[PDB]
Amino acid sequence: ADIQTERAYQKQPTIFQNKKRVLLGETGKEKLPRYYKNIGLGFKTPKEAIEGTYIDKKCPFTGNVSIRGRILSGVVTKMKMQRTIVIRRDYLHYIRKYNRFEKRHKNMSVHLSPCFRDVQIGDIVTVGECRPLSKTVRFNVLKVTKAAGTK
Amino acid sequence: GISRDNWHKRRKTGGKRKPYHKKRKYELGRPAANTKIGPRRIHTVRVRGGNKKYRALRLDVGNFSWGSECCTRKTRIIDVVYNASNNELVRTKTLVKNCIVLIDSTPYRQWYESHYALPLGRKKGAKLTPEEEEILNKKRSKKIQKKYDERKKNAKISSLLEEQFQQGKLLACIASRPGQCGRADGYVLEGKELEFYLRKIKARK
Amino acid sequence: ARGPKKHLKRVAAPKHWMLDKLTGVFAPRPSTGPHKLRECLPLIIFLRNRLKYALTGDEVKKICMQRFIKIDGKVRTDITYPAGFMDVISIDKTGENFRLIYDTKGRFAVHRITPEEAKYKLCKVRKIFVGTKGIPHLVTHDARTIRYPDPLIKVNDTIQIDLETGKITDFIKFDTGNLCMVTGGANLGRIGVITNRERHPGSFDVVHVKDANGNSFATRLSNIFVIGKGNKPWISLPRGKGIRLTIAEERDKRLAAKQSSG
RNA sequence: UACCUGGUUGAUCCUGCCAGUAGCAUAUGCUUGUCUCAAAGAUUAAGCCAUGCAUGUCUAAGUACGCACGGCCGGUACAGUGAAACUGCGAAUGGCUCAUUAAAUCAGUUAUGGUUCCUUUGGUCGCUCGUACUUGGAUAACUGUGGUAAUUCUAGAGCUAAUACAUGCCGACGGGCGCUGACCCCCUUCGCGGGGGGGAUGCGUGCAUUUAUCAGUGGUGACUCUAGAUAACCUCGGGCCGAUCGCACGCCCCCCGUGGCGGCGACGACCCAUUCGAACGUCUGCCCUAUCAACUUUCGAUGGUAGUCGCCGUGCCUACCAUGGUGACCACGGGUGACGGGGAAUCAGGGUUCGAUUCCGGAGAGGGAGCCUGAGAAACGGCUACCACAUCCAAGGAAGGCAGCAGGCGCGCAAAUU
RNA sequence: UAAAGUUGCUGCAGUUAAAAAGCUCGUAGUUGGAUCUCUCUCGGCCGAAGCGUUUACUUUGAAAAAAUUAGAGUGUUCAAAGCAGGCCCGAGCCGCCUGGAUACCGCAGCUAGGAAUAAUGGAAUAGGACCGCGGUUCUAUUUUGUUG
RNA sequence: CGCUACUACCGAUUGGAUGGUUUAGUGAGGCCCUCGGAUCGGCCCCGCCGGGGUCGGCCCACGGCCCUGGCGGAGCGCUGA
Ligand SMILES: [Mg+2]
Ligand SMILES: [Mg+2]
Ligand SMILES: [Mg+2]
Ligand SMILES: [Mg+2]
Ligand SMILES: [Mg+2]
Ligand SMILES: [Mg+2]
Ligand SMILES: [Mg+2]
Ligand SMILES: [Mg+2]
Ligand SMILES: [Mg+2]
Ligand SMILES: [Mg+2]
Ligand SMILES: [Mg+2]
Ligand SMILES: [Mg+2]
Ligand SMILES: [Mg+2]
Ligand SMILES: [Mg+2]
Ligand SMILES: [Mg+2]
Ligand SMILES: [Mg+2]
Ligand SMILES: [Mg+2]
Ligand SMILES: [Mg+2]
Ligand SMILES: [Mg+2]
Ligand SMILES: [Mg+2]
Ligand SMILES: [Mg+2]
Ligand SMILES: [Mg+2]
Ligand SMILES: [Mg+2]
Ligand SMILES: [Mg+2]
Ligand SMILES: [Mg+2]
Ligand SMILES: [Mg+2]
Ligand SMILES: [Mg+2]
Ligand SMILES: [Mg+2]
Ligand SMILES: [Mg+2]
Ligand SMILES: [Mg+2]
Ligand SMILES: [Mg+2]
Ligand SMILES: [Mg+2]
Ligand SMILES: [Mg+2]
Ligand SMILES: [Mg+2]
Ligand SMILES: [Mg+2]
Ligand SMILES: [Mg+2]
Ligand SMILES: [Mg+2]
Ligand SMILES: [Mg+2]
Ligand SMILES: [Mg+2]
Ligand SMILES: [Mg+2]
Ligand SMILES: [Mg+2]
Ligand SMILES: [Mg+2]
Ligand SMILES: [Mg+2]
Ligand SMILES: [Mg+2]
Ligand SMILES: [Mg+2]
Ligand SMILES: [Mg+2]
Ligand SMILES: [Mg+2]
Ligand SMILES: [Mg+2]
Ligand SMILES: [Mg+2]
Ligand SMILES: [Mg+2]
Ligand SMILES: [Mg+2]
Ligand SMILES: [Mg+2]
Ligand SMILES: [Mg+2]
Repeated sequence: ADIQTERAYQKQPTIFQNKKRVLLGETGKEKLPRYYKNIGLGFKTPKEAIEGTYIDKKCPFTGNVSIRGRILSGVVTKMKMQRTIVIRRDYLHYIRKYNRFEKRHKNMSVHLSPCFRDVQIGDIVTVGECRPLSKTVRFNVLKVTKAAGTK
Repeated sequence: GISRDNWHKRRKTGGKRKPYHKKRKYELGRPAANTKIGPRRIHTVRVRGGNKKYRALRLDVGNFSWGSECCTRKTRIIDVVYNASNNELVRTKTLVKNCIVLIDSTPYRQWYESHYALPLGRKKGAKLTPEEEEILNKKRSKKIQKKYDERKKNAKISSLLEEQFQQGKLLACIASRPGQCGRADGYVLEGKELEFYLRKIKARK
Repeated sequence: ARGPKKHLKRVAAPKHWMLDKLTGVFAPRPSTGPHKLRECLPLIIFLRNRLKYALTGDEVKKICMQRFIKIDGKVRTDITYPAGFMDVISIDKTGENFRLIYDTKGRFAVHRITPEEAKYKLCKVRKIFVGTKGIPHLVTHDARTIRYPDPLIKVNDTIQIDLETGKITDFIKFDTGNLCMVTGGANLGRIGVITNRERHPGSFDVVHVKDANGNSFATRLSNIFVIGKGNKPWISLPRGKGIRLTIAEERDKRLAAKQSSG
């Protein structure tokens, strides 16, 4: 109902949901078994991913992606695209001649899974590298930590 | 010719880039294989590394699987009814991956009647042929009849599939890419997905 | 380029071949084989530069085409054949046997061995995988694939192979307290005992080694080759036991040798 | 070697430049006895080229009835050397130049768990239950007949080979295992019924390929990994499962045969592993310019879903959707007498300038574009067109690419032997 | 290129020699006052696991093409160079000995200690820490010699 | 203000010029798809030359059933390239 919003049927490819059963087991509950995996590197699977019902092939926990490479951090700056946000990474570049530094920044478009909700602008996000998901997206959100002003 | 490179695209900022090399062999592309329905016609393509790609231009049969019964059979393809990507593909009857098609039901009915020994797809008029009568009403011993009666406990099919069997055609979804491997393989639609696609087809009309 | 490269500039050759600059423009590009291009020793270099048997490249070919040289018990006529670590070279005409072992300077040394020792070699387990029909397969550092290995053998272990039949005789497990040699990096050619292993998920592991004299160093996990169990190696060692001397004590040893000469 | 000197005033102390001083690299002038090294048509013209050369290759081991030579038997297939030609491989390396190119190239650092890979090395190669003591038709070289002013142009006719092109068995082969299963027994039951076995007859079967389902040997930080099971499929432009060659030749039988067996190699081949790579990605890093302040999105700009194409991941492309994406931390645009680094000159300590140029990457072959073959090329000492030049001609046609080595013209202050 | 402390980060000037906006507000940028002296469990004291509120900094370690530069050895007759060479011979007719080091390689990315300096963090509507005690709902493994 | 010369600026106007972009309209050539079929074969139908078996009336003659080598003519018969 709410999940089915596209012209094509949204399904989890590795789950077979047409297994026939007796009439007694049909009355109990129509609860599809969820597919999820541990991504490794000490990151825990959010409870909303295990208990959720969303369909996302690019989700690091319930989708077909692999996390390998560099693990980076950023601050959420824009949330206006579908399932992907823009974060900003700030740093200092050293100039040898003057023995000083200058402030520089980069912008990253990263994929945000539906399992992460209540994400606001200005909170810290830990992302991991994966295969290119689109023209400009190469990283996926792995952890979200709130800002210092959380009450 | 047809190139699928990345350096002809604008940058993320929006500015255009000047290329630094011309088109390369490994960046080539080829015209689409618009697979229709008809007598089999397949052309082979020599691809990178010396391998082959089977470019199916016309197909009429393929093996589809009834997942709930785990019954895979080779059946002819009749018509294309729905296509999620574009409706122009339905009008031209193009066979692509994930398209919804109509297939014959006879081999599945034969397997069902040979397994559970129950009527399926038959009209209420009860007209019969002696071959089917001896298929269903064969004389079996005590042990074999005991197995068949036990199998008759689980012999139950949803109303949608039964109606499709009465119509003589089933709805299936193609899972293989005909333009790459040269064959049209898939699975029989059933369950919530069947209801979703039935609703989509009805709303399209 | 439009394809594979077939030449090798002499100045771009590996520096452990000790080639001179003014002899020519090119260096022998190693053929494809069990060992990598940057981690092997071509047959011609060993045959004319190390042993001084031949003066030119033509004489190396004249020696090789008489089927005199054997590598791991098999006759090789290729003069650019890549010969690598822990390989056995046999010359039956002169009755000589050699084993390619790094010295403390990180160069392959002319190390003569007993003909009894020339019957086996040590290999490092690189890969373990189950193939068709549920048959285990083991892949070593020198491209050898062996079927039905011992179930206790895992990666980073050492196996002893009999060169005649190519079958495992025994093995050494990768555990702390064993004897190992470094096969790459800054500590190449050093021999010691493993102290501890640091595990970094998603990255390279670091292993610490301590030599006989008590000097400690560290390397990556891929650069370590287990030679013997405990303090006893399973192969013969070169003149230097794997202990790297400093420049000051090398000078002291050289001066002492000069004083005692004459 | 952490360095200064002359010049503005009637005379003085300053600011401040001009000039003076020493390296380095291009040219030029005068001069020049002996020896060791040694750069050298980059700057203007990536302007144009006469001529010659620069890529070809045979072992005992694919094909010899050329006496072209050659030793013996003389039907007693083929002694040996071997031109030519068919077949196989290489020709995608090397050499040259720096025109284009400003997050592009490139450098360090990571990834392919998102791909392909000639060859070398190792592993598999009776694992399939269904004429073979060796099957078929042609083509060169050769012998003869020709056409055109002209080319590394070729046409007809007569012969003959394969590791070229095709086609196809036996054997292992006794069975085993999954389903179908007439019938036959053995227990309990008074009996129905409840059980436990055996089974003829049928279909399928091995590794690769495509799809669906089930369970959970070995491994990773993490698989939708590897391995296993089940139901089928398996492309005529067709995956494998040997109709190939050489050298030494021997043991066995109720035997002299259809005689059976056997050792080293060479070649080939489906699929794994390895080697040489290649190709797409991650993070950081580049010269001047605001008299360039907003740019991108009609013709994809940012993201989502499903597909097509591709060797793979992806707006690479398509359809339907959301309104996104970048920018004083300098976006976008412009210029560069800009290929990038390893490096070079000068230097107390900082720093300034250069790097066309022998090493590592990139690009190009007059300018564009499109392709064949091949493992690998958008190849140019390969092909096909257009644009600009340009050679021979009997006017009908044919043939072109020195930024490869010499050499020639032109250009210039500026650079060597056909 | 140095001289040029005449492009001044080290390290220049701005009353009269060239020079500080007519004055004020103000975003971005830059800068910013004192203060605060390893851990349970599970396994064989160590092993696993969480560490650290995190950084910046400094000191280690690993990976980092050669060639050049710096630099060790070596009578190319010296030197620029090169990576070579040396020793006894009654002749070794199995000739012997020895080198082809090392240092440096910016920034960014890995690794392990330090805890001064400089950023940042917590308990204030207490739905804050620590030790316990009752009530309810949802699923997995094992034990009742096996099987439902 | 009157002499003597140079550089740099405007600006009646249109030339010799090239180079770089694009709007529209054509568009060589390769590649892909759908057609097409000059021509070259193989299989059937006859005929006469030739070799293996067998069957029949049989005595060194001639037919039947298969194979087998060539040759000549049909079928818009079939099929492959
Ligand atoms: Mg400084
Ligand atoms: Mg270019
Ligand atoms: Mg080249
Ligand atoms: Mg070679
Ligand atoms: Mg005066
Ligand atoms: Mg001066
Ligand atoms: Mg003289
Ligand atoms: Mg020139
Ligand atoms: Mg030039
Ligand atoms: Mg030059
Ligand atoms: Mg040449
Ligand atoms: Mg040839
Ligand atoms: Mg080739
Ligand atoms: Mg040359
Ligand atoms: Mg790089
Ligand atoms: Mg890939
Ligand atoms: Mg290979
Ligand atoms: Mg002919
Ligand atoms: Mg062939
Ligand atoms: Mg599997
Ligand atoms: Mg997609
Ligand atoms: Mg998309
Ligand atoms: Mg430059
Ligand atoms: Mg340029
Ligand atoms: Mg200095
Ligand atoms: Mg100075
Ligand atoms: Mg340079
Ligand atoms: Mg350069
Ligand atoms: Mg230039
Ligand atoms: Mg090119
Ligand atoms: Mg050229
Ligand atoms: Mg030219
Ligand atoms: Mg051209
Ligand atoms: Mg090839
Ligand atoms: Mg070209
Ligand atoms: Mg040329
Ligand atoms: Mg070339
Ligand atoms: Mg020339
Ligand atoms: Mg020429
Ligand atoms: Mg000159
Ligand atoms: Mg001249
Ligand atoms: Mg200066
Ligand atoms: Mg100074
Ligand atoms: Mg000045
Ligand atoms: Mg000072
Ligand atoms: Mg001043
Ligand atoms: Mg003033
Ligand atoms: Mg004032
Ligand atoms: Mg402010
Ligand atoms: Mg303070
Ligand atoms: Mg380096
Ligand atoms: Mg270096
Ligand atoms: Mg066309």
